[PDB]
Amino acid sequence: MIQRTPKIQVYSRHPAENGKSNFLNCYVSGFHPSDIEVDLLKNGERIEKVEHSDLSFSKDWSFYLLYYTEFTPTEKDEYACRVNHETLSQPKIVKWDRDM
Repeated sequence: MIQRTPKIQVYSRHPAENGKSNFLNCYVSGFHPSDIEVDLLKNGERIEKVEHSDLSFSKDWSFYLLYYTEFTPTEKDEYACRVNHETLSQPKIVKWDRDM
């Protein structure tokens, strides 16, 4: 058996401009086993409004997932990716960093 902790990257499809329609992405990669919970949060609240995702498997025993939703960024809204996985002692919350 193998367990691997997920890598989590949160990023917008295009550079973020307030009031411009866009896509927010969570790429959750390199995790094992596949059991996982992933959500995008808008100021702490689960974004339900359509969710697309994409799962894949690499033969070194690792799963890869792209999770994304349409969003119009504003100055005041905070976004984060919330991930739970058995390798984590607590749910992991990774904030979207608009600038870096």
